Amino acid sequence: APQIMNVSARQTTSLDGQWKTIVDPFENGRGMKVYQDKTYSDKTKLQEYDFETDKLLFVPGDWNTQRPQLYYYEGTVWYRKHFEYSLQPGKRLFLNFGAVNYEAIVWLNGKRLGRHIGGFTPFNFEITNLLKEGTNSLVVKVDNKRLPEAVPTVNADWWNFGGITRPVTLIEMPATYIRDYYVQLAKDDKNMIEGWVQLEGSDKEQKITLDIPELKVKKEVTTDANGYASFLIKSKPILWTPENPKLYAVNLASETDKVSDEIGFRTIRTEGIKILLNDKEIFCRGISIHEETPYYSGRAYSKDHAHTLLSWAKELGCNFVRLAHYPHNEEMVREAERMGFLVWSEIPVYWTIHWENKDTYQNAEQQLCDMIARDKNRCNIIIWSIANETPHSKTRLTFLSNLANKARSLDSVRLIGAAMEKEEVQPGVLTVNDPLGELLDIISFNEYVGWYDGDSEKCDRVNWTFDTQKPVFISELGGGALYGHHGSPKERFTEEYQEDLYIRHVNMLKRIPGLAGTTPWILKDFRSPRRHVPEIQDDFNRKGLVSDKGQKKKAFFVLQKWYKELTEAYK
Amino acid sequence: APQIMNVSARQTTSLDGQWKTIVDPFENGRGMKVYQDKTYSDKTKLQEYDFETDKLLFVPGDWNTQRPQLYYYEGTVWYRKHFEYSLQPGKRLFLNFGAVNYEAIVWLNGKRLGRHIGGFTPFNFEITNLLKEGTNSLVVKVDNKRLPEAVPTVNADWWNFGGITRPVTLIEMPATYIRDYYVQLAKDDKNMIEGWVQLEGSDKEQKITLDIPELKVKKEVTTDANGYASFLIKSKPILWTPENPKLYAVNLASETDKVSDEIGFRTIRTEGIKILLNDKEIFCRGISIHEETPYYSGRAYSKDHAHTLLSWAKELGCNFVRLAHYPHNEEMVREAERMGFLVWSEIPVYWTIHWENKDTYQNAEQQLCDMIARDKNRCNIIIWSIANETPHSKTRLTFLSNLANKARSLDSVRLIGAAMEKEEVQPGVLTVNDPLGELLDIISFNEYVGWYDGDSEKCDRVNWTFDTQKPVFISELGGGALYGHHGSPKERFTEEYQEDLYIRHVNMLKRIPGLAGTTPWILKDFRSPRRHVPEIQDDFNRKGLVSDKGQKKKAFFVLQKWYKELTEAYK
Amino acid sequence: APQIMNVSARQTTSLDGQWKTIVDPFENGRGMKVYQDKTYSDKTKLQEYDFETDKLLFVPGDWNTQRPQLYYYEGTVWYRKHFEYSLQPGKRLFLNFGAVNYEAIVWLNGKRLGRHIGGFTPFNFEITNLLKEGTNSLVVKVDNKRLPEAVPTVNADWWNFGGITRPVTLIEMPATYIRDYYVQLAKDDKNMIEGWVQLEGSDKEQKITLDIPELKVKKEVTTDANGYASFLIKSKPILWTPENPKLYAVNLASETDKVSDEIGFRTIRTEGIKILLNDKEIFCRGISIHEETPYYSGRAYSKDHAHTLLSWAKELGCNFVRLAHYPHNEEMVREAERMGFLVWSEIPVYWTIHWENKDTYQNAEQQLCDMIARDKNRCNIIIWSIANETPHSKTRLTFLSNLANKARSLDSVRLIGAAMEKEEVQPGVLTVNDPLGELLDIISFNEYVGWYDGDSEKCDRVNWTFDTQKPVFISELGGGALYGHHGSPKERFTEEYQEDLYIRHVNMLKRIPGLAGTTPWILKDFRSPRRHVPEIQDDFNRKGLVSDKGQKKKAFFVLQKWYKELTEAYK
Ligand SMILES: [Cl-]
Ligand SMILES: [Cl-]
Ligand SMILES: [Cl-]
Repeated sequence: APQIMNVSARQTTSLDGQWKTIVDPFENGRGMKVYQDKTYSDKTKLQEYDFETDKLLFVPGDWNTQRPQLYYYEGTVWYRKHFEYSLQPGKRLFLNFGAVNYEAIVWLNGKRLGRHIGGFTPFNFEITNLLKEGTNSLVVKVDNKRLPEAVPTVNADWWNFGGITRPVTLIEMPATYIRDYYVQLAKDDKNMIEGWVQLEGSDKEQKITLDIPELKVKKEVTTDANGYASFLIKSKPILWTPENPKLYAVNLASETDKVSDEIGFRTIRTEGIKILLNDKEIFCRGISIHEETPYYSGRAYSKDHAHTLLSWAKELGCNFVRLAHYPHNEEMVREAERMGFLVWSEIPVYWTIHWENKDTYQNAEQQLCDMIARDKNRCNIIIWSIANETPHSKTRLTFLSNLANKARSLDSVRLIGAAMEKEEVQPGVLTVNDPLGELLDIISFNEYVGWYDGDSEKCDRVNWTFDTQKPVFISELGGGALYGHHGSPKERFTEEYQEDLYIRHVNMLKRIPGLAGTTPWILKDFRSPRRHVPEIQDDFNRKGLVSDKGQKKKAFFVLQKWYKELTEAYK
Repeated sequence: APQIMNVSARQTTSLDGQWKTIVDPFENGRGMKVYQDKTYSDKTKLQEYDFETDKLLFVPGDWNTQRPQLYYYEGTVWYRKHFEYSLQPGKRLFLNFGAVNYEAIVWLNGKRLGRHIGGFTPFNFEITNLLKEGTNSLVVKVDNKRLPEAVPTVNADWWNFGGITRPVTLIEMPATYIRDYYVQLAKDDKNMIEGWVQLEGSDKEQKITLDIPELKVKKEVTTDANGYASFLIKSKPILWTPENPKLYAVNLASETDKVSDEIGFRTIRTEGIKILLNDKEIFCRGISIHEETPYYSGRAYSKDHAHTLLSWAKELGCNFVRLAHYPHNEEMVREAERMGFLVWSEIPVYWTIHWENKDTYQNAEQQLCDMIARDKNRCNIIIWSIANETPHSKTRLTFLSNLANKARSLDSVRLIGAAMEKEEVQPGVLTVNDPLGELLDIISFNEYVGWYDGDSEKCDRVNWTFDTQKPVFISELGGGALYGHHGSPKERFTEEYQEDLYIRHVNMLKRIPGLAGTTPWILKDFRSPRRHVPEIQDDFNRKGLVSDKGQKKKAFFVLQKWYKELTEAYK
Repeated sequence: APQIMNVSARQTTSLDGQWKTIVDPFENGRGMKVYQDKTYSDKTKLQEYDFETDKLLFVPGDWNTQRPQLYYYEGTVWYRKHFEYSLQPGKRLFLNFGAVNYEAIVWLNGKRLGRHIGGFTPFNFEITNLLKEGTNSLVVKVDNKRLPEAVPTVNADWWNFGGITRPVTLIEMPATYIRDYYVQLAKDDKNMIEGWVQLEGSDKEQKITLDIPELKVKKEVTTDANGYASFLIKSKPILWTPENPKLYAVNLASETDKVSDEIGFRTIRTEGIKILLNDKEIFCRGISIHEETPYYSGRAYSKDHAHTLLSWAKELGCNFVRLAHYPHNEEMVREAERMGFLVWSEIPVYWTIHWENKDTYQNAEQQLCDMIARDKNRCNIIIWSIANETPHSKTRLTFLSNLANKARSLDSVRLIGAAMEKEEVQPGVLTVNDPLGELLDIISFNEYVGWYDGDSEKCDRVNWTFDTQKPVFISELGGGALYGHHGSPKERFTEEYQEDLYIRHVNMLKRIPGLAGTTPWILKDFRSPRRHVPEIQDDFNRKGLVSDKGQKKKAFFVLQKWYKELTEAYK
């Protein structure tokens, strides 16, 4: 039931494929005990369901793009899977869900394992003692009803993709296993590897060896009664960069378990309005990215999906991606780490969260913890964001301030951010005035001058100034356009309007003092039921620089041109 | 109207996006002259269509996966596109269709440009003198009715994907332009580049400059009165291989036109049962691949699509891909060329082709000519296949003989293949007995021992022998399975059966004298209305080693293992 | 295989409900022997279909309105039904199809029963000796591909509704049964009932009694060695009329069988330009009706369907319906008989019929024979029509003259009609000029003045003369409109235009010398793939006076008003 670090490198067996399903909008399945998964063999008795003859859905996947009737579906779908597994005595078996949106209730062989809320973070159950011989029955009640107190809350600008959205994996473990570990450079120490290891089980006091063969590193330690051990190691690794995304093969071995990983090393810090990566000043040439596939625009989960998306970001000129608006699948983070993209990773705290609801806060904090705990060894991540645009208020400040201090205590290294409230200093001069800023390492905010705030011309008469000398990071900007839709640059939603907007907006950004990063909104058109223009939007946010079919809009080459200049300037 | 070489390198403007469409099963559109594209604004007259207010389809793409109503649709859809273009006087403008299945009839501003048959080859129309100031109207009537005399014919094991399936591109040329050019190693000569160039237009007698700057080549030639010029260039390029897919930047310039290309150089030849790449004996560790996308299983067209599929082929351990069953989009061939995959490229000729029909022959020969003309500079292509499985009749031999002679006349370097007829030499011993073999450079054939011919263990009881010392290429083998469906290795359509099949089949392949290549069927499950098993096939051929959802079945790793052995053996 | 008379009055058992299906667009089911209906239980064998786990369709019903994917589907669907039946020895069992469009091939328990062409006439197979104990398997291959030589041919102005479109029925008969019978008035004789009865089986020589209690009739005859007997009977029944639709209960009983029927009696003839029902001059206040259902616009088949449509025609003031464009289901003719509607019944012989194809003729003639044989006892039918609008050629006239003489040779009583070619006498004066008229009892034709031929105004300046003194019947007229679409009376497709057209058109009809009937086109909007105006037609012919959703358009009341006047005028 605790998180398991580096699931992919464990003894895994997939449960993915096609599973039997029941759509249950009035939610009578639980009263019916469908989790019992009784095949309706004996028709002399009355039963009013049968997985065995019902329809299939692909797992993993959102359900919305799989059937027209599920396009808008908000409610419960029951999923059922049969599997066999042979577990030698002593060994332990865990069931790992990469993600289920929004609520998951899980049974095995008729017995309730538990419940999970939060649609973008993984969770585990131990089924060691519940596994049986022959056919085991897994039933997952999935629900994506939008709730005011949930995180995200009811309204938000992206499709409500329900389903088992990331792979489902069985993980076999020794009776005492390496559950969690940390291996990174010490804060601001290009010469010191710091880390810890955490065992889980009964034999909690074992010798541990960390092997980094390429660095010729081989340190043995011994865990305490709590199963824990820490270490400092002197060493001078080749430091990871976007241009050379060096990763090291890292091997852990206890007396009962072993696991391999691929980990990179870098320092990251601010220095005035400078972001310094391995002591070198960098610009974050970024683009924002929803977790949505090219071409068919369902929920992304695979390395193929990540590579297509990031290959567009590479052509665009980015060294950086903002993964909005929630923790993405781990394949996305890993692929960016390998290809050489810095990452901004964030939770879906977004607008009118219920700031005074203690359950809401513990949900948000749990997502923050799970996100950081899964990816704390991914050196390409340099910013955690705890919130997008939020309304100013005392209870909002308290909520977000608790999240920020929590993040920094889980990870003393990476920068902490959050969309700050904008203010007008004087006609045509904007700034940022947020008391939360003291707990953040950067000044970051969204702005849509030229799209929501005036026409494209207004970019030419807006300037920015700041009362604190922290690096300025604009995390959203831009405007919409339909690929292949052409007209005057004065006509909204044409490629030509978007192009003119980006030409003027780039000039505005060039005047901003302290600017250290931009992640325009957005890489690729994505589904949103808030966008109603027929034939232009058709329930897509059209602010992509690339169409949902992967076609580069005119504005794409404006930003690419600027990123080339920034690449040369920061070389 | 003639083919244009290297379209992507020209001064191009995309016409892709979403187009207005009219579905017209009874084909009355031509009678009401919908090609006139009259917006129905004056409602005091009777008109019975209106593009302006009708529905959209994405271009490019099959229509089948775009709307449930078009999933099975066979018949006519009308597509309409408005565009503006400012053509400097004297310049010329061409309209390029990457592919349209099956018949395209095209109008511009109400005037018929022409007609094209064949669903997988590009075609052009000059529109220089039909272009208007202001809005231009392009109307395409696309029909995918299956015709007995067509190539392919009514029966085929893949989906009848209709529509404008590859990009639509406007191409601007100077009044006299470089239309076609050939640049490759002379046959079996690592030290001689040979080729030719063909200009189109009035100023046809011109001096041309071919630069390969990295090679320090700068050849100058003058075209004759027909605009043609050939040349021989002494040079020793680094030779393209799957391991080192070296390409050279090649710049052609006329007095008025210029075009750049990326071309590689290699020699390919047979020597007994050996295939020699740059004089080194190689094994073609291949896989077959349909032109169908991952995940949503529409018609593939993009570099994205190609990269995803080829990356699976890379992980499988292949140095070789067979692109079935027709010429694929150009992005697939270019990406295999850049990534290092040898290519087998073929035309949709198979069993029930109308061998006696001269129009069918001319169709098939025209598709062959266009295939070679488009890709003659792609050094990764080493085999042209003119036919899959075909009946053994005098008319078929005559038909395929003429195609084989035609291919060799067009391309003296690459190898020519065609699926040959098998027969039994004695119980448990197979060979091929095909009179066409004299005109082919390899002995190739399909065989499904263990799936169609017996159960998996029949592989253990079958051996092969050949009366001719030519390299043996098995261009299809395998069996079906549904990812996530498990059971006894004796149960068909389980991953276990397919894994057991590949184990024993690999062992059979290891006993075949003269085996030099294999392209199992197939990389990814693909659509086929002949595959009716519910919940297992659901109108997909299931012989992929990868599911249509990117998931590697157990058998994928059996073949991977063997390919890894073959890599080391031939290194 | 012979037709059976009055099927619903027999010992019937329904096979309707939901049947397993396989959509088979490439037609490999036959080669796969899908007609063997082998459940795919033993997965150690390779099979590529499974009825038992496939999807369902409703029978009876077109498939097109049942699934989005089948809306446009033209091709083969396999239907399977399981059933049990205990046939006591000596008794006989027939399988009856009300209609299947277009071609049906039928198997029982793996054995081919036969094949049927023509989508609108019933057909039978005797299954007495092929029935087995336990489960019986009925497999039906249904195909609606449009064929150039078919009847109807490739394009017609109504939807290509495929499937088992009318009920399927098992019929148990005695060893010798009453197969067919005729009971009507002799030609032009209110005082003589003529008839015959036809037995089937070995015991052909039998005594038979024709009981008509309400007439105190009780005639006994004895059949010859061929099972036939004719008879004449003096009687003075009450004569059926639209106003008093009097039907008599009729009972036939043989030594071993008996059947009951409901039959009316009437005389029909022409006298100059007059149509005389029961020697009384009448006007046919008609409306044309396609066999398509209210609200969901599927293929109609039930008494419910017929009653709804006929109730609309009742409200319109009609005493007469044209059932287009083919023989309708039997419920529709019987419900028209009971409610008091004269009927025009026709076969789908239209413009582009292959006049020179002997198979085409045989097909049309079988459909005509089957039409008349089924309904020869329905006294409300007064007109058989052998063609709609057909081109004037010598082969067309030979074709239709044979049908007309075949029709008259089968029915000495009812009138024969056909759409005759119009002609312009002078500017503003039309007539009919057709050599076929010499063989028709009426001058019938279609005319669309004010819709296809001019604006509504043109009706005010068009007049009609006729070279022969036969009753003039306008079998189509009208124009389109969308219910709830309003505008100027000059704007096409508004209710107002259609209202103004009917006002002026009716005033034209009032000027026509010899006019004796009108069946405007049409009662209810109906599906047609020829009708492309978005948001107005959306693949519906909009010429209905009632929307497809049962809503009465303004023009409905214009025609109702005229029909009121005609009702009073013909008292
Ligand atoms: Cl937008
Ligand atoms: Cl298969
Ligand atoms: Cl209409």
